[PDB]
Amino acid sequence: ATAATFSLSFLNSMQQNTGANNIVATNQNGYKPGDLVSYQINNDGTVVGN
Amino acid sequence: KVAGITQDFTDGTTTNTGRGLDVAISQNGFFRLVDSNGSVFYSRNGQFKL
Amino acid sequence: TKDNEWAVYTHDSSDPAATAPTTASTTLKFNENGILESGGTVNITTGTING
Amino acid sequence: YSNEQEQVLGQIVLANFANNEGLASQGDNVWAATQASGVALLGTAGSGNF
Repeated sequence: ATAATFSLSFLNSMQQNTGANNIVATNQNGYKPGDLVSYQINNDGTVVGN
Repeated sequence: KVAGITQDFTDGTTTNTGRGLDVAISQNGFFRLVDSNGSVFYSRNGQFKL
Repeated sequence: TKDNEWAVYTHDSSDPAATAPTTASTTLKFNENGILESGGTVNITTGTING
Repeated sequence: YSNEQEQVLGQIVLANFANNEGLASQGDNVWAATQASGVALLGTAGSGNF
């Protein structure tokens, strides 16, 4: 496989004696492939397929 | 009109049974399962198998 | 066999006079973005039965 | 194990949503997260608000 290079950012962190250490939130924009199983219509008018 | 069916999400009686693979939750939280298709569901009923 | 190459073999299951597979039918080769690239079409003959 | 060893095999993940009463009952003792409930917000049983 072609190796993935990516930009990793620790933005909006703080060091203020919050007891022990903890991880609040991680986010990234990759996904393995899949198939369609269901679709629905929300209240604002968007058709959403899961 | 009918707006919606609402649910009373307060936790109930904790009853002892003495098995090995039985878990309960004392406050907010749900167990998280995946199905055969990859659909992700959430639950409160703790009674497992092998 | 190795990464991004597969080999497909053929057999005729509805008749007993079939030749034993000693040679693979064909190789399939992929990309490194998971796309088929080369060797996808092949001309195959079956067996015969009842004339 | 039978050589006085202990092995962890995984940790049961709890998850809770910022908005209940938006979950959809989807069959047996099982819910499902959609819009008007949010993202999963999953963690472990000790810390947080679990």
